[PDB]
Amino acid sequence: SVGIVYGDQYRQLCCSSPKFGDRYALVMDLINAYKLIPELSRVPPLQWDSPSRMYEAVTAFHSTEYVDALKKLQMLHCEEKELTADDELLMDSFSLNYDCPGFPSVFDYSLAAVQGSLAAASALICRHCEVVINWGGGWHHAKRSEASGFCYLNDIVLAIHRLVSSQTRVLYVDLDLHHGDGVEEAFWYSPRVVTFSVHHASPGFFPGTGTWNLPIFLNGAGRGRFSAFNLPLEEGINDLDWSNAIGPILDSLNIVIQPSYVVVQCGADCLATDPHRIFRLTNFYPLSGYLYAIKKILSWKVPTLILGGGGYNFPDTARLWTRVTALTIEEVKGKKMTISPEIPEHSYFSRYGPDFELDIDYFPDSIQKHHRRILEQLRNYADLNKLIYDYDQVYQLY
Amino acid sequence: SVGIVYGDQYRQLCCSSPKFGDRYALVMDLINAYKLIPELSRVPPLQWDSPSRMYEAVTAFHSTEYVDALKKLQMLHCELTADDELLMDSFSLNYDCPGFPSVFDYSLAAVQGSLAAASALICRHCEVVINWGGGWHHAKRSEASGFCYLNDIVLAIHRLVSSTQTRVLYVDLDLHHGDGVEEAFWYSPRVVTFSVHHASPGFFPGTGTWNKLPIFLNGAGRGRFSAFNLPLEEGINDLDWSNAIGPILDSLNIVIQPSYVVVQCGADCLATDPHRIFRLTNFYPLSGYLYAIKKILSWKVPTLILGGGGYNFPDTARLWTRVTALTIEEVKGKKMTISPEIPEHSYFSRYGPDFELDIDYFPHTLDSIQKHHRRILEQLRNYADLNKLIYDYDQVYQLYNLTGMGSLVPR
Amino acid sequence: SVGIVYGDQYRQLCCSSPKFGDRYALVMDLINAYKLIPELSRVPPLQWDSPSRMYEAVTAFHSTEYVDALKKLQMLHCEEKELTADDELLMDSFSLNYDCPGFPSVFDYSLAAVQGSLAAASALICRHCEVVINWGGGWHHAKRSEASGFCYLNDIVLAIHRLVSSQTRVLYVDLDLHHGDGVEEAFWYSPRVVTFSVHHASPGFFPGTGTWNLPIFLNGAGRGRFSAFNLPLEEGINDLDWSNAIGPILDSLNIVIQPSYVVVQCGADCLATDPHRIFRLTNFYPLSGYLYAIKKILSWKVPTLILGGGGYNFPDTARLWTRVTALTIEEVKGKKMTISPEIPEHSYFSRYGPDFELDIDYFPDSIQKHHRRILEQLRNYADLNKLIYDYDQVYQLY
Amino acid sequence: SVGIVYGDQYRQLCCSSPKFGDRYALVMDLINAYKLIPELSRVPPLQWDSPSRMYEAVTAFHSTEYVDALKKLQMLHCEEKELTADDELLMDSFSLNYDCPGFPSVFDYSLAAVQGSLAAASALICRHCEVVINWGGGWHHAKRSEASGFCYLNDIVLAIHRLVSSTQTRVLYVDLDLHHGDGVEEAFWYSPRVVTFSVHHASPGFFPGTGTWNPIFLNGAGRGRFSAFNLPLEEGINDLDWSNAIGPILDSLNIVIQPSYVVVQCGADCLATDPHRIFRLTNFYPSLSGYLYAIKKILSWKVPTLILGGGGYNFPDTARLWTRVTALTIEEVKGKKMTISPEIPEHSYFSRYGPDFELDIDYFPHETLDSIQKHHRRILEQLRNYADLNKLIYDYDQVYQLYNLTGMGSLVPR
Ligand SMILES: COc1ccc(C(=O)NO)cc1NC(=O)c1ccccc1
Ligand SMILES: COc1ccc(C(=O)NO)cc1NC(=O)c1ccccc1
Ligand SMILES: COc1ccc(C(=O)NO)cc1NC(=O)c1ccccc1
Ligand SMILES: COc1ccc(C(=O)NO)cc1NC(=O)c1ccccc1
Ligand SMILES: [K+]
Ligand SMILES: [K+]
Ligand SMILES: [K+]
Ligand SMILES: [K+]
Ligand SMILES: [K+]
Ligand SMILES: [K+]
Ligand SMILES: [K+]
Ligand SMILES: [K+]
Ligand SMILES: [Zn+2]
Ligand SMILES: [Zn+2]
Ligand SMILES: [Zn+2]
Ligand SMILES: [Zn+2]
Repeated sequence: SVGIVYGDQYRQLCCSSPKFGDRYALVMDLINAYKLIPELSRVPPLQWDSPSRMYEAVTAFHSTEYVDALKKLQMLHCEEKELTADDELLMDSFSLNYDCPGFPSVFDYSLAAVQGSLAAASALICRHCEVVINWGGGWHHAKRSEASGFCYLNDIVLAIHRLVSSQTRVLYVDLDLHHGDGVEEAFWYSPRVVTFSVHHASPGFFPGTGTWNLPIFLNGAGRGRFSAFNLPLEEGINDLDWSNAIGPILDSLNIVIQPSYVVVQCGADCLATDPHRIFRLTNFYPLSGYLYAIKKILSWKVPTLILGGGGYNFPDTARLWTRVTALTIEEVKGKKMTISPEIPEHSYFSRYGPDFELDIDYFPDSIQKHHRRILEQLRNYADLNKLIYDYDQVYQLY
Repeated sequence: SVGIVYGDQYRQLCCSSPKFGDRYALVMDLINAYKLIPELSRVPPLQWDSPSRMYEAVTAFHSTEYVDALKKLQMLHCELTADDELLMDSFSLNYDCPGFPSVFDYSLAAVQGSLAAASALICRHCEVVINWGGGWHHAKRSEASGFCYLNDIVLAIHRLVSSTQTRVLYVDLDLHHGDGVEEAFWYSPRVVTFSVHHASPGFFPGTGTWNKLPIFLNGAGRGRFSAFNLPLEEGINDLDWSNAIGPILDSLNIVIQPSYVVVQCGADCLATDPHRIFRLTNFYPLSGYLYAIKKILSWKVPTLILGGGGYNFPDTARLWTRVTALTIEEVKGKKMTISPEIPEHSYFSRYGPDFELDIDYFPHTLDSIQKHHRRILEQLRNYADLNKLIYDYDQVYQLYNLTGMGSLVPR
Repeated sequence: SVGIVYGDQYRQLCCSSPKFGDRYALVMDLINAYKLIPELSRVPPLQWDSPSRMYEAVTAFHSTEYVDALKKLQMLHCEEKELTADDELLMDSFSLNYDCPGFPSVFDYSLAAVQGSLAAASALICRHCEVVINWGGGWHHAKRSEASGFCYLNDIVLAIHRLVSSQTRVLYVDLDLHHGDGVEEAFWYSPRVVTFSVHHASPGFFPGTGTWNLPIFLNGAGRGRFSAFNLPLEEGINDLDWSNAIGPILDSLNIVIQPSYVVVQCGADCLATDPHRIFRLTNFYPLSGYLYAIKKILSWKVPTLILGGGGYNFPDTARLWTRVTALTIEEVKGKKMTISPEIPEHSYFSRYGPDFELDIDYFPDSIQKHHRRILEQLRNYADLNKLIYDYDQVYQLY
Repeated sequence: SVGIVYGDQYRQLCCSSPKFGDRYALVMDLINAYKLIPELSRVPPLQWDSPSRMYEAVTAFHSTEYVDALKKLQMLHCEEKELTADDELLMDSFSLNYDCPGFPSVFDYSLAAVQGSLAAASALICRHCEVVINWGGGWHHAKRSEASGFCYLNDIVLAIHRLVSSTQTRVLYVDLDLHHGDGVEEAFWYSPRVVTFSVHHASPGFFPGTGTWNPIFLNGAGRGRFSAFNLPLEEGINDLDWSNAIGPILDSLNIVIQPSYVVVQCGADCLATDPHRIFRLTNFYPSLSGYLYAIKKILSWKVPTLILGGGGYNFPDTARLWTRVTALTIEEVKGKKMTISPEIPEHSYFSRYGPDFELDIDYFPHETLDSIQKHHRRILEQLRNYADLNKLIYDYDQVYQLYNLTGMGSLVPR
């Protein structure tokens, strides 16, 4: 069974934000326009018995003063009156400002993705599904008491915390263009959650982390030392180079960690057509670096949560995540999925102009240093955690 | 004549679900142990002449395919493939609404009871009819929800409104938003839904609250202004709850002038419910429940009274037993005195450690909801305009002015 | 066994306040000058496993933001510098000002009285002691989030709450000159704690409550209706009139409520020599209204908490509470306690001049309308709480 | 020679109280299962030639009436004999109640710790041992005439008193326990030749209340003025900040005081996993255990030392800490590498180290204004005052050199 999170109120909440507009509705309507929904198990988003239960779930990672502040932020933006100077000061102290502005449903919007990614984790845990997809989630920048990168609540941290609490190890794979700093930070002292983010990094580029700090590469503290992995890449990298850079790392993490679950953040802003215009990945399925990585992770047969994230060209994000969705269905059920190269007619058909194809409209040694560095960190992690593994099989992956 | 729905097979079926266990048995036996059953006309559950007439009753609201799936789920649990699992999930026959050996017979029994209750009002055998086995307001046309599989309320309202200018007033006192009843009659002016409930972010089911400034949706098309909602913050006690909906209930009866009232009376607003959200009681010198039930019965409009939520089963029995005795008192004009000590009967031991009828609870300018009164009353004036009904400002004003709140009433 | 709370640190902490200076030391050393401590079982004040444990005990009644504010008030008065405007506002919002000022030990001072009255409740409960005395406690004005009348923490509410969660009914008797509002308020909705205060009341006199409010007497709410009792008396009242005014009320409450514990606030500011100069009660034992009432309450043979309270002529409060101690020793153990009419030599002897006597230095129908009102309230309480009581056996006490 | 206090009867008696159960047996069996017992010279607990010599040893510190009452409480609890009302009053007069109840073996239990720590003190005096460990000892709360905090007789005070009157002689007492070592501090409050230093949690309502502001720090009186040192810390401290908190205070105390003996109370309730849940220390040994760091530093001074136990109420984790301390003592003193396997060895109490059966405690250490630099300064000014009063060399330059390693030389008074 492959699961997918949605519901009518959930789609409305995921579409109420000023920054991601209707992206979620394009994504699920293209998945549905391609008749994928009957192949998928609808996973409904989690609801709670009371305010206290919701609070106890969210403050599993977030500080209640921050949860209080984010709820107050919604109240203030549902009135017509300006914030007081005191309330601006309060919001600033949580970075609820600038890139994380308030808006009338910011708290419900932010919490939907928590409700979605918690239900996805539960569906994996009771073994109802082997993979669950949540395209409303994947907000990896949110920190304990701080908004960041338009992430107000870290739904991934919460879902990961719910899987690891059911030895139970989790491997977190972050394919987003940006460094998954909030997730990496939450589990910085924890060795049961190995995080690996591949991203672009360059001076002044958001969020700033995931790279050299001679400067050193930090990678965990305490019992968690060597448990945060990072591959930063320069601009222009295409599908094949990105694939080759990430593939051996993915395979060696699986061999050595033997994760009980895999959580994948699939931010679509690496696409060549994302307005960031940093990377050159595609959604091509002859090969898309995204599809290479999902298929590799799915070949491990570990229960897996696939999450969204960045993606600012909304129709191409829809084009990526549709292919990811059918690829999961193929790989898990074993059932050939035949996708028309033409976009089908549906509500949002006119957004996929002017060509209406499913392919996106794009025509196409420092990594070896990073590879030796990471393999050494993996040996160190295996050492520190009394984990038995063949150095030669793993060293053979490169 | 006050009617009540029971039967032997009825009670075995109401007692057969994993979620609600023997709760219906406790309720009916507490009512029996207080010697109320001789005051009440037994209303027998509806049965049909064929699977085909049954299927026809149930699909007057529910899709044929959701009903087939509910049937298949039950036969399945009496003996699943990847396609079965996908089909069940396609109807939300999972998680909060799981299958179990009698899941279909259990959901159908509430339809039998509530529909039979409806007919006893229509043919005037009963002024009021009670069904503590029914009240399942979350169930959708093609979707199970919140342990609601078939929506007996929608089906009974539908029978009431199809009998021979008939308007039904639907009053939902349950802790949760009656989304299922509200969504079924959303485009219909002759069924007015009113729900008082808790709403807050992440609280089931998420509707019946606010949705430029946010707004209340309240019906569409010919149903504009006919879906009313009063969402309240946690902590409310009997008096503020009673003050909250009392005037709204009289104002709705004055303007709509319904030919029937249907009341879902789920008990999860009790201070002692495991939800621990509202702080209502079953006290009777006052219980916001009894206060509202007594106000509704004072209109002398034929009335269906339905169960619902309530997850402390002894306390739910304590409340519905009192409600039953109140209804006998209000309709027959006949004093029903109920001993504070729970009588000898086979479930006496469930009423511990006190073994008394009042629930074991100790009740102890900002939080008003006067802008809600003002909005709701403006909704009711629109509803009257769209539907060409008399809107009697004087009577409604005089109502709210008893409280000092005439100014909230629009002309 | 009769128990008394003291300890060397406890004594230092009860004596660090600006309002009551060394009273507690005058009290315990006069008890000691009279060879009374060997007859008494020392009940040490309670201490906690951790900050969290202390916080849980104190917020059984007090709000944690209030406890936070009181602790902050101590730290602030252990710094040389002035409070900020923001800190003044904060303290004001808990009435930590005016009559309840900060001082270097205000939190430790307030908390000690709680530690002692909680150790006393516990020695009653485990039955180590039939009666326990804490002259360090009895701060009946402190509310959930508000200091009042130099009371910052309500030790009595907390000791009482510990008694009723050990069916259990507590009778609380408040002999202080002032209305015990905070204790009456804390149990305003509880029928298991019946509070009875007798006090002066007149317009402008602190705290204002405990009297007509044709105004009515409030007496509880909810299931607590009729469970708060009050007898306000005109100024000038003497031992005999006071004794006769309360004596029938006390015997009635006992007969009808049948308390599991009795908690007695015994504030000494009804004394003729108290600077309030309102009542004319003495410590005379030929008869002191205090001694009469204590001895009546003790003849009931219910486990009893005896607490201090007001008392602003320190040597005379010491004179009263010494006699109270000896009476308790005598009434519980059965052995006569010969107390010399002269103050024995000790550390503080010079404070009892210029005559150094144990007797304090003093030469000595509205109540029938109050009695008939209270008797009816008692009947309303009994009827509300399905209690059996011979109406006429009670009515005869008057 | 590293000595350790043990014996069959000693073990039976240290395992006979209600509060500390079989904790001593788990400690000694864990040290035995890691094969450490052959590295160690067993120090037999002291026995006396008569009841009177026992009684005079114990009343070197404790009053005759308190000891007599301790004897009677034990006699009382050995019959069906419920107490007379006067029995009850006598016991309460000594706090032989609540936190220090009677039980059938309360006097033997209490005396056993004195027997171990005195024997250990004799072995340092006659130079048979450079270091001696007693994990049955370290009952720092006991007063002259008062039991306290489940301490009934103060073996620490009695041990220090034997050392300090052996044939100028100064003892440094170092109290790492979660709680203020109030009883050792009171005993020597008027005595310059035994300098007490306690690190601990203090907060309002926390046992036992002393060792903090009073706003000034009291520090001893008359001749003992400035000889009682205290460093109270807020909850939540980890191994590194605690190590950095006391490290330089300890090196400076050793530089100035020049003690002939060090006595270390090493109670384990600062461990992250202690039910007190106040400090966050560990027993880790690669990120280094505050405990091991301080024990390693005290042994580097090469001064004859007594290592005592104390608090510690997670019994498996206490054994994990003390077993690692024992191996490090052997390593520092004998020069002999002690490698301790991360898997708990097979032995009778293996089943108490579940569900991991590892030697590292099951804890995960996670994470300007919390520093305590004013305490360092207050403490160093106190230490200069002690040196003047007592006419000792205050070597400013060495202490400065010491704090300047941290970048904190400016904290050192001239
Ligand atoms: C501060 O800006 C960001 C912060 C975080 C993310 C992100 O997707 N993180 O995963 C993306 C952005 N980028 C953007 O918000 C952006 C949107 C449209 C065009 C260009 C850029
Ligand atoms: C999805 O969960 C629900 C869904 C619907 C209702 C309900 O009664 N609606 O009227 C109640 C619940 N509540 C519960 O299932 C619940 C049961 C026991 C304790 C706490 C909560
Ligand atoms: C606001 O003032 C008070 C508040 C409370 C009490 C009291 O004793 N309560 O029990 C007493 C007072 N009275 C006084 O504090 C006072 C002190 C010296 C002379 C005269 C009066
Ligand atoms: C009065 O209580 C004590 C008194 C003294 C000490 C102590 O270890 N002193 O060193 C410890 C305690 N603490 C405890 O007895 C305690 C035991 C288990 C859980 C929580 C607390
Ligand atoms: K990334
Ligand atoms: K990690
Ligand atoms: K409702
Ligand atoms: K409607
Ligand atoms: K009083
Ligand atoms: K009361
Ligand atoms: K210590
Ligand atoms: K000293
Ligand atoms: Zn991104
Ligand atoms: Zn409900
Ligand atoms: Zn007073
Ligand atoms: Zn300790």
